[PDB]
Amino acid sequence: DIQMTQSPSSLSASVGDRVTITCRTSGNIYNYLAWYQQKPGKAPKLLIYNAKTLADAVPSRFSGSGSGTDYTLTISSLQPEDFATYYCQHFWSIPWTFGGGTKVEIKRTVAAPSVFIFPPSDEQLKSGTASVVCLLNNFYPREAKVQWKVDNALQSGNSQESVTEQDSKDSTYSLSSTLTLSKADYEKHKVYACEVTQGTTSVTKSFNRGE
Amino acid sequence: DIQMTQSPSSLSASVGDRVTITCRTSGNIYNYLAWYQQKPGKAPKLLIYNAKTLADAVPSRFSGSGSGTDYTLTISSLQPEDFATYYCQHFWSIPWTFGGGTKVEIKRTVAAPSVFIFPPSDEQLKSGTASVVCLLNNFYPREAKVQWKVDNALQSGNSQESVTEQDSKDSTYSLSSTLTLSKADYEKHKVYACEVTQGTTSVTKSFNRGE
Amino acid sequence: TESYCGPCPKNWICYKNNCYQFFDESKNWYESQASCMSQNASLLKVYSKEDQDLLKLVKSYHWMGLVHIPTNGSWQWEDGSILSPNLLTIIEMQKGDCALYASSFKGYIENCSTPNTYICMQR
Amino acid sequence: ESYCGPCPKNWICYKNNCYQFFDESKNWYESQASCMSQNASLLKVYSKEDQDLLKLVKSYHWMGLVHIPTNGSWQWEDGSILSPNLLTIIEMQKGDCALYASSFKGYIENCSTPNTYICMQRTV
Amino acid sequence: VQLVQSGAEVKKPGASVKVSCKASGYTFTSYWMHWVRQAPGQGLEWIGKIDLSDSEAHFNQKFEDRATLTVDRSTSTVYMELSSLRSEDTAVYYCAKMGEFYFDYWGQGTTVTVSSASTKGPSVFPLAPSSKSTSGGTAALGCLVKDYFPEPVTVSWNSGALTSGVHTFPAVLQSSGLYSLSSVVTVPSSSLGTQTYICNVNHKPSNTKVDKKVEPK
Amino acid sequence: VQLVQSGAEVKKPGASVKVSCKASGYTFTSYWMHWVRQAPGQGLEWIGKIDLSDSEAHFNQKFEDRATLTVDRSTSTVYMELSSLRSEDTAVYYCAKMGEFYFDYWGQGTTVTVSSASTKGPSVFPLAPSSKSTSGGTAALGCLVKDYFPEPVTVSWNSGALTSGVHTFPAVLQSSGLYSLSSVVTVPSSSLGTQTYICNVNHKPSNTKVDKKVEPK
Repeated sequence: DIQMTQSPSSLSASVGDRVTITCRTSGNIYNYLAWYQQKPGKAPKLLIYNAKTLADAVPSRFSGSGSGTDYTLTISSLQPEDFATYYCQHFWSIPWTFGGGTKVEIKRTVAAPSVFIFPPSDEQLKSGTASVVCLLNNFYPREAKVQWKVDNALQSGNSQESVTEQDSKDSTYSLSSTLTLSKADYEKHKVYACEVTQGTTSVTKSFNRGE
Repeated sequence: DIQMTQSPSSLSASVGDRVTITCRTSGNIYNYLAWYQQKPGKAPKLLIYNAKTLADAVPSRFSGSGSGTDYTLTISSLQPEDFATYYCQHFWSIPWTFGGGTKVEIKRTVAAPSVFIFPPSDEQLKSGTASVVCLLNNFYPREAKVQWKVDNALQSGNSQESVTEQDSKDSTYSLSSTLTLSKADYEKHKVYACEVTQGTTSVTKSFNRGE
Repeated sequence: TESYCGPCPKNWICYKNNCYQFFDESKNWYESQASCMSQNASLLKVYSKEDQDLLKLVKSYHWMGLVHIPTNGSWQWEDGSILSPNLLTIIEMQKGDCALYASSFKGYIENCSTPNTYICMQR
Repeated sequence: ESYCGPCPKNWICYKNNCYQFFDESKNWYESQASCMSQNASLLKVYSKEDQDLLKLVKSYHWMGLVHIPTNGSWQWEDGSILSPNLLTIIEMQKGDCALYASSFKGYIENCSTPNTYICMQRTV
Repeated sequence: VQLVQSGAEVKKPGASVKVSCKASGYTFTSYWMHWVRQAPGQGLEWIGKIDLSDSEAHFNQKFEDRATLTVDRSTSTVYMELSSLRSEDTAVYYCAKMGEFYFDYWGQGTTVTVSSASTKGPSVFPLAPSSKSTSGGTAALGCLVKDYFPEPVTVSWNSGALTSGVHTFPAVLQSSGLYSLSSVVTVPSSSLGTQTYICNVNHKPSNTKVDKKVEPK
Repeated sequence: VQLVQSGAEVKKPGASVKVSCKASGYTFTSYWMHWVRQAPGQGLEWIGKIDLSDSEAHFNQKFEDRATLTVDRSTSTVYMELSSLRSEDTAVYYCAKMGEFYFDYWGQGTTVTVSSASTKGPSVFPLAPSSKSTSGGTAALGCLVKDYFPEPVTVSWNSGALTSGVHTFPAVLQSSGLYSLSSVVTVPSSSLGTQTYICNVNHKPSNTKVDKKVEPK
């Protein structure tokens, strides 16, 4: 089994940039390399087949090279529609294998979110569970650390987050984070805080239970 | 994996008789059956192939029948040169297998043996073993009780016999029996007798140790 | 001469003036026979180890034109020749009145109803 | 009915193609030379329909597929590259030549290692 | 352009799934149809191939023991059946026809989810607007759609009258095996005591439709 | 019309035996040479076959693990080699060329004896006439050929001049693993001091010839 290593896993670039994705294989694959572009919820589209041959109706800004175990996708002048996930696959010995993917996102300046907090509804709480929601409503980049502090103690393992795709207008993300405690646990404690870090800038939204 | 059963094992017949041997097989062999006649010391000679076909230079007194699992060799008028062992073989599925054989011997009138006893040579005695030999010469039929008596006690386990094939001149058998004692054991006793019984006659030939 | 193969059906294998075809459709003996008949041919008849040495290289098991007709008592080729005990090695894997070809000049005994691939042959 | 077209004598003829199987164990180069000797060349696989007979061939055999280290490609004698669609390629140990095996497989093997071979000549 | 696959499947661990793929241009000669899957947290895996014409097939060693490929030459349909399902098998399964140098056509994908969970419709709580969810001229409110299975759920606001300013998050699989998601909307803060806000959660797998009115606390 | 096999072989339990057979019919086409054995007090057993032309071979399941068949194009020689011998393997081994309907030709056989015993030439004692022994009108005398290995022994009397009334028994295997046999003759009792009786025991396996004069004692 030949393993494919894509590089890097994610890249943040602007329209007009030169972009260079790498695919390194664990064994020689004799130029039987393909490059795919995949937009969310669709099947992979082929760009380059064999190391360097361009597929039909693919714009020529897309170029592939490399030879033995080292292969390269080059996009000379990145265009709006080129933000996507990119994949390499070999077409040599059985089984064919694919790379981990390179996700290409739109670069913009750092942007702190507006943060809102929702305590659990009295309805939900009566049924013996408490969902605290924290909403991060327009930030860049994606990798913002959200921590939950209840009475100043850092909660852990008991939150989950979900993020939107990059906004088409301002290139930002939005994220929701849900802290899940039982009614009993929720009611032991007073101060619920959601604390967002983005390098060395920090936003904290908090509330006190019943107020 | 097919078993062949011949029948009977042995037959004693006269010149001019009808003989039928049978070969019963444990599975259908689809007429792929051969009959062989084997004289002592020679390779089997083929008589009948495909159950019923007569081989070249085989006298027509030889005839085969049967089908399926039951086959028959018939000799219409048994001739002197037909006394032999007969075998069947199949030529169907691997492995080909052969029958146990039917040995066909000459019937003759009863003939009482001449019985001799030979003491061990002084030479053999000096080397510390003693072979006492008893000979049944030119008798019919094969069945004869040869018993050894040493000072009137019946022997067991001490003796072995060997029989000739039917004599080519008078159709009789000869048998030898050897009693083997160590010189020490031989010298414990005086009277060495061999006793031949054949129907309702018993002849005992004996000697005394040291003449 | 050196060349040209001896009159065969179109798109059939031609070897030593003999025509063969291998068929992927699983059919019982009778359906297989019928098929070969349909094409002015017959199920594979083995006659010569030298002339049909290519049969040494074909792998799987296939119907050939070797049958026991429960009437005649002996096994026989489609055309009505007897089987020489020299020609094939006969194995009894299952129990039936037809035979499959395998390997190197083997004959596997098979229930005529069980569907298998087949080989037709024409001269 | 039709004849199957001009082939060397005692060769298999099928769909305008001539073939021969060789029991003699030879390495790739010697195998190629042999086929050349007979105005032919090692087996080229091109069409699963035209060469469907290859679906029943039992041993491993030399065919005309080789690694050109300059192009870094796998190439047939005439110069064309290997279609990833044509054969299932198994690379169990390394090498610069390939054996044919049954069900349109390709085993990569040492060009030195002697094997049986298949020659092919394309009728007129 | 695409190839027709069977619809989405939800199966329990242990069970089996048979996905079909109707092969568009097959004319009784060599047609290699391959099978690949893509798990949410992954790139793709190649499962196996089968040729429509001769039913010849090859598999990835990883699946060979629990996958089968069958062909129906009359319907031109290939069936990939995967046989000892575990949760890691949850992915999108694609068929593809291999042409000369790459895949000529892909199928539409089939979502296959593998879970111990049983079908359950969502309970829907409000995310109520508060001085601690206002931000000047605007304010944010929403619905927590909690404890459903399988996916999907559909959210709309005020029956689709309220359309822009809405963010429906991706579902999250909880450790209960039940999904959960939030849908939030930003709206004039002046509207809060006057305009009614109702979210319309629809969950076809359980024939449940929930309408929650979200009210300032 | 006869095939030629290698001479008699003697081996110990555990060892191997390679018997040859020369075809003489072989003309570079199919020639199935079969191998069959016969134990004393058995019928025959089929061991395997090999085709001279292509070296193709098949065996009986009973021997497949211990038997090899090899062929030589140039000399037309087939070699049957049986390994891991035991005493049950003591038998006469025949090669045969299978013709179109039955076996065309058989070899002459090869004796193979398998025993822990080693070669020994016979020691030969007299079975002396007493003329106290007028049994049938005649007297009997002989030679006891004791403690030899392997078979066979030959007895003749007065160098083959005396054949009438001679009986040479089958060898009997003693529990020592050594064979033993008697050869006897009946002779006029009247001419015992006049006619000389000498038995010629020949034992080729050990290059021993004994010539014993049997005299009254």
